[PDB]
Amino acid sequence: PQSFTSIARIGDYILKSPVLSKLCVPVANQFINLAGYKKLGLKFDDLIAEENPIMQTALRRLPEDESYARAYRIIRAHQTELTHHLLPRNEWIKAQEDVPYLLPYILEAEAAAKEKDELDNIEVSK
Amino acid sequence: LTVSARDAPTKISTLAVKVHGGSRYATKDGVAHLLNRFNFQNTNTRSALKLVRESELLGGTFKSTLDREYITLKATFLKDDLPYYVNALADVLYKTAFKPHELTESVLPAARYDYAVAEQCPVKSAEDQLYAITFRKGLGNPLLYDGVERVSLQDIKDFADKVYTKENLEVSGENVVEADLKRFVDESLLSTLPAGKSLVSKSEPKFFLGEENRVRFIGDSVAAIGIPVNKASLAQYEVLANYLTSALSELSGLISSAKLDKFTDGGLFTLFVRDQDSAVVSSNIKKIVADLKKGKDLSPAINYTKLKNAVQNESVSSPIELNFDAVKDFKLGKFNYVAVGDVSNLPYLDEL
Amino acid sequence: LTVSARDAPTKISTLAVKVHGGSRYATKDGVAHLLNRFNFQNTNTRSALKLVRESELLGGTFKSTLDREYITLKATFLKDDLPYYVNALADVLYKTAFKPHELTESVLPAARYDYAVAEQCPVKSAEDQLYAITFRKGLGNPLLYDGVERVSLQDIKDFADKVYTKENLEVSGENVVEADLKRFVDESLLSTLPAGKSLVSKSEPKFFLGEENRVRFIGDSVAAIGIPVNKASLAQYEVLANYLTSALSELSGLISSAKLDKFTDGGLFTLFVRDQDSAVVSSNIKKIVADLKKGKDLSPAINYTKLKNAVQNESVSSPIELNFDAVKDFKLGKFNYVAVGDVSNLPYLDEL
Amino acid sequence: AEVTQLSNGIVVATEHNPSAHTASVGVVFGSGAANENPYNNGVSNLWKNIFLSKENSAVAAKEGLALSSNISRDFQSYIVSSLPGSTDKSLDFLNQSFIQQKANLLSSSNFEATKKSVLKQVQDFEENDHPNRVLEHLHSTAFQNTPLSLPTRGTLESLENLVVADLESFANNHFLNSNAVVVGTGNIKHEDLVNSIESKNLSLQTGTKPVLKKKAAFLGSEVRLRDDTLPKAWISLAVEGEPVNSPNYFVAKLAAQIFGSYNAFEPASRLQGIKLLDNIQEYQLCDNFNHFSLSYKDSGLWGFSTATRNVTMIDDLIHFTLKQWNRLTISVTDTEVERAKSLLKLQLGQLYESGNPVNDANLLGAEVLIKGSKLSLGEAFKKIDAITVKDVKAWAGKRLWDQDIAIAGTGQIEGLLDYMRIRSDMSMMRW
Amino acid sequence: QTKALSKATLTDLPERWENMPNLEQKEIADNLTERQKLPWKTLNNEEIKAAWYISYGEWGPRRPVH
Repeated sequence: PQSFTSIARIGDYILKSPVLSKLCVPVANQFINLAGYKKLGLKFDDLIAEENPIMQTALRRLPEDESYARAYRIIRAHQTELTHHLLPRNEWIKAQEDVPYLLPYILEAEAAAKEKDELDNIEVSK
Repeated sequence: LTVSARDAPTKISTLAVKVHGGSRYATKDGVAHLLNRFNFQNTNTRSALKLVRESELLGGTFKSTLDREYITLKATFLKDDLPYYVNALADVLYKTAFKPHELTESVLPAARYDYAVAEQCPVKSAEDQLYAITFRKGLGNPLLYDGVERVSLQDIKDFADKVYTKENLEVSGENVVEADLKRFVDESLLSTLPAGKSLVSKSEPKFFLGEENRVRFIGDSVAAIGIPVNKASLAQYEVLANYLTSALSELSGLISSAKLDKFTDGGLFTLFVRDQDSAVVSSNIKKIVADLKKGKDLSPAINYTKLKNAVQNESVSSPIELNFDAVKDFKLGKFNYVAVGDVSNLPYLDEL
Repeated sequence: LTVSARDAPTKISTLAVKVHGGSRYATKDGVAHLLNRFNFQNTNTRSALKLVRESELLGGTFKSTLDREYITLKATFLKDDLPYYVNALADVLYKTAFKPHELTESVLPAARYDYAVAEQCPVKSAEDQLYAITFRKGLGNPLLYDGVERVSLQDIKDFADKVYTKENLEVSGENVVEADLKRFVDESLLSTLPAGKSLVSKSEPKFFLGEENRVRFIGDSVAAIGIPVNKASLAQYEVLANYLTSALSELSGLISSAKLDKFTDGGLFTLFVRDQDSAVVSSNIKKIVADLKKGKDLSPAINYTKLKNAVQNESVSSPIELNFDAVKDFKLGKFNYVAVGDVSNLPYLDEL
Repeated sequence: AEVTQLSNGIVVATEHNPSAHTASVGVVFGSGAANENPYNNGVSNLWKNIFLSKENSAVAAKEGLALSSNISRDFQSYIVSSLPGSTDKSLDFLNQSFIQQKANLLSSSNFEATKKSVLKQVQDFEENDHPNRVLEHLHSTAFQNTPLSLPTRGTLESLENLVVADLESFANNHFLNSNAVVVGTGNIKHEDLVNSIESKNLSLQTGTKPVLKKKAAFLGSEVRLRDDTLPKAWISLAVEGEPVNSPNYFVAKLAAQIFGSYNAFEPASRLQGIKLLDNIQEYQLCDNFNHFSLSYKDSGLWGFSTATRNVTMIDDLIHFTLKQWNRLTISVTDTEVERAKSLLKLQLGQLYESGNPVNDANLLGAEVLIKGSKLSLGEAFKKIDAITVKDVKAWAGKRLWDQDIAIAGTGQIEGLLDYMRIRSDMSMMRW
Repeated sequence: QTKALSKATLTDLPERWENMPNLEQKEIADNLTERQKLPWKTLNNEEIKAAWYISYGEWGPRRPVH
């Protein structure tokens, strides 16, 4: 329930700084490797919890081929952990392949919902 | 960028940007309907929700209308709110977002609703059949998108790039200062649109005569005739269209509707007979053309025609200014014919 | 009451009662279709369930087919069960119940299914448009009920006792002893049927040439040409229909299909070019008419169509006894034309 | 009726019917798509379609001959039909272009056009024809890694590696005198066919076909080609059935005829004497079904196929039809057997006794090729009339009661339950 | 002068070589012996895998003890 605009704001302030990007990005990459969702054949945007209207609009607005790829990666992850194994090492999601694909859709749906709730509580300056 | 305005001592202004981008100029069947239904969606700087909320708090409404020749962007508002509505129309023409999630969620269901309510009237069905058999691939393009040829989003962006040019639009204000409007349509984004070319032709639209089309339909039956009109014979067919639906005629108990659509380069006179059973509309349309093939004098209906033309060109102040004084007689020549409904009981063209 | 049979030393008999009661003889639109879907419902002495569950135990099935001329009542059964099936078909013709609950529960949903399955094929649409613009009120009737003019139950009863008359039917039996079939068709309820009039007319069906019709449709687009054929030049057009689809012609890869529907007073030659995109259909139909307007030597295809006519007269036993030897040349004259589908990109009759 | 003789190398079979107006000769080989690898899959389709090329069929059309051919699992036929006086023009055509001089057919610029149209044909098969592609997937998952698992049309990935060398290699290995029946149906007589096949000295090839190293074995399995963008749900489901030359061949045909076929939209298909209809009609569980008994050389299949739009109640459709299958083991009645006897005699009569002599040529060729002769229709009827209720109960206890099944499905088959619930439906707990 | 074999009868030979109807084992060994007579830069590397496997593959007499 942290909004992705907050995460993106803190993350962009980290990434555009010279000093703490070169400190904080290696510990993030080690965190990503130790997380081990890639060993199950999942990108990170398959991990975002989808039972909220923002993620439902983002998954509805996601294009058709990306949605089929996401559905296969989820079904393969369920089938993999059902057998208590991992995917073989040639089937792991590589680091250049782990892209944020759902993130622009989530960000525009979140900006639309925040603009909606700012306009619903608007006050004219009379 | 013709900018004209007509002042008044009046509370409510209105402001229309008319582009030549209607169904006459559609590169695919119904790309103009989708651009029209797309018009007041969100732009780059302002969302579509924010425009509706800010315009309500300022006190006005937007509308986008599609006919055969034009796409009209109208804004009705309180009088001293002019540069907001000018910049809103300029932003809509210049920088609309053209998002696929707006095509698939709000524009395509609205267009599907438009086509589904226009299908239920057999008069609009017969009217577009009439346009299609009189003019073929000019004005005979369909008004509304029905998905017969698939229109993608890049087609809508290409059509908007074609028709939203600086040479193809007219800014037309009512109850508004012309010096203020002319100051506000430059000092704007209407003055940095592409200066393309105006798509209107000065030629004649290549009509066709003696054609016939029959389509089956469940409901009311409509028999319709249609006559293409050149530019110089426009006033005579308008006096006929007002004579045939008035009390001067013996035929308006039979004629359900009759009108004349006027364009820059001519027009089309349409006549519709509509009823729920086919024997009535069959005998009616036989009587109409049998007594229109003998002549009719229309000089009784000239003053009535001047009145109806005044009350229907009071709204828009770009009318055609016909003369009406030199019209005397009419005799029906050749004409196109459309049956809609119970077509195996409606008469054929060679039986009229 | 023309009874004819044809023995064989085999296991399956096939009776057929064919009635001149097709769409060409329909009073209102689709009454032949509704009577056809009504055919094997319950009688006054035996239910429709009892008929099916006794015919299954005796080893045979009933069917009834509709086309433009005929309503065919076919019974395929094991060879030595013949009097049961002649009494079954005699009861269906003489005494069928005509209950309104049967109209609203079985027959109207079956007819609605038939119309909805034939509506999706654009070749059936183009074929009925072709028939309707060639022949207007006889053979050009709609084949299936679609509810544009409302058919009551009394209309179906009136059509049933108009066409189920003793002079308007033939009884034809494959693998039946002819003496026993003739003994079983009298001593039956085909002797009590009214000796009405035979509805077939030995005139010519008053065709029309040069007509054109365009139908909007979502999906495959079809361009169809249609030529009415008299009784004399019937076999020239059959040789043409078998020449255009065989490998003898270079146009067989462009033609989707081509056939000649034959009647007792002429027929209609139809040719369909169908695919999913209008550029190929336009290109192909322009090539077809530009090649057929020059001559085609049809004399290579004579023995081929002799074989094809023997093949298609094995299934039916309606012999028309065509010459095939005096057929030398073809050149296309005047023809009706139907464009179904993306009709803003299909060519008109002007351009063919 | 049927007569069958053996020449120097060729077996000849005729079914003379003197009241026909076409005669039809041809050659039926004995190696369909069950004699291919997974890598040359689609060779028999390419031979079917280069036998029916436009330049091969124009030569037949100038002489008044119509070509036909059929690719199946076991056999494949190449049939030339014409008028009764011109049987030797057909034998001459079949000899001089298919049998001996097949170097003009296998031209490049003919092979390329035929391969292109065959690729387009199977591409439009794999995405538009849904009941037949799930019957092919039922075959490909019931008999997997054995030769009966191959689609007869081939495969788009397989067909685009084929060259003319593969076609002529298959021709050398399988188009042989030891593998072929020369058929004649229509009103061609037998003595004239043998006199004109020894008048020309017709010889096909002289080798012997390779014998396959493994037989077809039924593996209880499933495959789910689910696609939520389709309107219906197509489900085929089958057990291992009887192969041909079984003693239980007609018992399997009769047991499939007990449950018959059904169409929801034909009013005389709702009034049949099947006890499954008054379970699946109340909520309209299916649009159609058909119960098949497919028999091959090695193995067989017995089951059903349905298409339904009631995608929420697929599992109860499957449950009700399998609980109707259980009645064959336990409580099938006398009346269902008599009704299926009459309907099976009618169905076999319409299949064999039909006007078309191309179909008679295919049937006679495959039957005489697999068992050396052809069973007459009177003997088939006397073998159908002898079936009792105990034969159906014994056959269903053997082949149906608590056996592994093979499932194939496409469309909206989310509502179709897993393998184990459907397999546990195959035997009720004696209630 | 014997040219190269088809692709789609030698793709992945070392796994379907033993499910092989045993006549075509002979008419795939002999043309490989024929094709070896050429200069050895002629040969495509699909057959050099196949020619090695028929000679030195772990099948038949080179089957493992268990």
